[PDB]
Amino acid sequence: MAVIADPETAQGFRLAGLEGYGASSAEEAQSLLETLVERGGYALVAVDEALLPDPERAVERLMRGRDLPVLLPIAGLKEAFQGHDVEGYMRELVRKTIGFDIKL
Amino acid sequence: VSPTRMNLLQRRGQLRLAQKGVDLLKKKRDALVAEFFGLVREAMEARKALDQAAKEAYAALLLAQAFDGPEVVAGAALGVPPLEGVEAEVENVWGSKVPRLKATFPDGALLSPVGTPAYTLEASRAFRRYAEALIRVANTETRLKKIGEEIKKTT
Amino acid sequence: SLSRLMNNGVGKGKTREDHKQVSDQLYSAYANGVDIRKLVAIIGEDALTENDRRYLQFADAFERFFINQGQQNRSIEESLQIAWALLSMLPQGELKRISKDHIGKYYGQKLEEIWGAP
Amino acid sequence: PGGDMSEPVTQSTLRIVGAFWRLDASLAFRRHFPAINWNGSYSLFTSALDPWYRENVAEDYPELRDAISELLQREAGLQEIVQLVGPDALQDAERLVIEVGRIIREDFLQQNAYHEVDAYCSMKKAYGIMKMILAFYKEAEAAIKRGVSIDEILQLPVLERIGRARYVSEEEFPAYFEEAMKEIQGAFKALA
Amino acid sequence: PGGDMSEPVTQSTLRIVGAFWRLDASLAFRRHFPAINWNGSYSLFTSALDPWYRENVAEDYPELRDAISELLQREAGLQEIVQLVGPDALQDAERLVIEVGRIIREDFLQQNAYHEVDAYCSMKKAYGIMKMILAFYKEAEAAIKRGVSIDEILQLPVLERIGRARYVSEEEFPAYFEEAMKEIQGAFKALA
Repeated sequence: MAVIADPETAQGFRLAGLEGYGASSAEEAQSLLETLVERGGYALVAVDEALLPDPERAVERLMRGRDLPVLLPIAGLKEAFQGHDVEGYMRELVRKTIGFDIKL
Repeated sequence: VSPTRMNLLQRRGQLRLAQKGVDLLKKKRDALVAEFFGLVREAMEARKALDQAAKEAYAALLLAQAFDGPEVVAGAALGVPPLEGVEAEVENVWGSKVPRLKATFPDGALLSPVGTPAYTLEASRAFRRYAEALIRVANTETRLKKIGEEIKKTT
Repeated sequence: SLSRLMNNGVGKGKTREDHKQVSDQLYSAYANGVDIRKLVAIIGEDALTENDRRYLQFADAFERFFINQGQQNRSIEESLQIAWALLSMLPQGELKRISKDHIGKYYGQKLEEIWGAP
Repeated sequence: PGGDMSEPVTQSTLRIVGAFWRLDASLAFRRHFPAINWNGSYSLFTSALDPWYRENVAEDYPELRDAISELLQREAGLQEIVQLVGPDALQDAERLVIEVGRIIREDFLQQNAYHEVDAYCSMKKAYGIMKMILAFYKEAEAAIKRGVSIDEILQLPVLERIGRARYVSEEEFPAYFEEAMKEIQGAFKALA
Repeated sequence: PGGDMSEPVTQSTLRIVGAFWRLDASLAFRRHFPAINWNGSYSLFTSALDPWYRENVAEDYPELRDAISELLQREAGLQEIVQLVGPDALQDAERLVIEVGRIIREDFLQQNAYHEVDAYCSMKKAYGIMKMILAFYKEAEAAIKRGVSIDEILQLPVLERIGRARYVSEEEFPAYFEEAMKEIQGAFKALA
């Protein structure tokens, strides 16, 4: 398994055992993600929310041929310390899944 | 179809079967939505648990970098083997199979497992708890994203 | 099946006083059970709620005992006794069609006393 | 016999009648009587009776009736969303209009004929009930945006007064009408 | 004429006969003879002939016949769902019923009138075949509850053993039946 995030937490994940990579822009993160995808092996990739809000949009055609790989968005270093409310993610996901967007 | 009385009765039977099938499919869709509205709550809970886990992992990592310095961590970090015992099993959900992920690397495989540096050991502890808690979010979200397509197919 | 003059021959002073509500409750419970029995073929018994499983068992018990009577001769009291014995499988409180006074007088009798000779 | 209105006698009758009060068997199973299907029924005598209505009953009667019919029409447009997701997950305003439609149905369209005092209703009673319902709906819609006790709006004691007007005598009707109107005022103006 | 069963001759005959063997053109197209439509056929002599069957064939023959008819009815009931959502949407307990119904249709009901051996079948041979099919079904129904998937049960070699019991000669059948019965027991205890 691997992760693309800020360089400080990337080496922490490498200490934890994940092939972490440091990045600060969307283009390099997407290019390295699609570099990791093409080869068979680990199917789990974690990306910070500051690099790729929609991980499926980058490999949308490779995902159409195989839905097996798992891509998980995650909070960054600065995002974690400032914090947020996770209800917006649910509010977006319900629109993504059933379209009616409404969830009280 | 040639017009006969027998064909008329056959067509009316087909109409009755179609109406019964529609009435059954609506119940199936209702059951799927009922499961979905609890799976989404479980995903919501796991998402905010992962936030606290990540935050207290990052705090320990930053303190280990600051006080103990980069060199104490890099004494082991320059040669850490990655995780390779990744589980790739599958489990059924309403007629489709979805995977669950797990690792089985041991604890003391890395160089110097002794906890002489306190902050470097605490960072690894918090990161271990982080890694063990992430699979909940992963499994719940990948189940939710398939229930959401089963509902769409039924509709 | 339907009878239109049924409500004039039942009640107090003719047959027993709980006849109509018991008939309505049996009708509704069987109507639920027959649809749940076909939903089971798709979703299985594992995805059901507990009361849906109660209805699923009630439908089979109904078809086994209330309808399939064979060549027996049953009086109205015996038929009402069996009808109340079938409704005791459902928990009290789901019986929305029956008044509390009748439930407090006839609910709870076991089917085991008729199980020896159905 | 076929249920559908394409039966030849029904087709011949439909072309020479002014009013058409279709009944439905499903509303009888819910024991809501009379079983009038308000989505299929129609009448062609409203516009001609409008000059009689405003000169005799009340000037605001046709607009109030149209508001009641519009509110009934709005609730029928939400029946798809209720079929996928539960009514509790719906929006607060959507739940408001659904509860208003339910109140309108169960306390305005219900009249039991076997019942002794539920079988007759005059015109003034109906006008007062419609006026009270519209006042309650408008004040509750404002109070939702007021943002106080928005879930406890559904259990106000005014809803008892709305249902009480169904069984009030015609001679006692103006007193209960004043009571209900001033209760609406004292609830919505001065609760919070 | 034209296979229309509402013909006056057919309806005249239907009211005075004690047995009725309706044929199907769709089964005759796919060469599934005798092509008797099981859904539309009936016989009124089933109950009066029960004492003879108990004395002359076996004591439990009517129970086996009723079990076979019940299995066919259950298979006919499930085919409404297969036309709706395909055969792969069913649970294992229903896939087993579908496969057992297919086995019964292809092995027991199908008969060849021009074959050397399959042209004539005595009563005890049919009893043995029915007993074998019911024994296989009762083994599989219990093996399902042990967590065994159906898609490996159908691959057992005893499926070919049952399916070719038609062509066994009448005098060789008492040994074939006793060997297949032991093979049925031995096949499932080592399954899982």
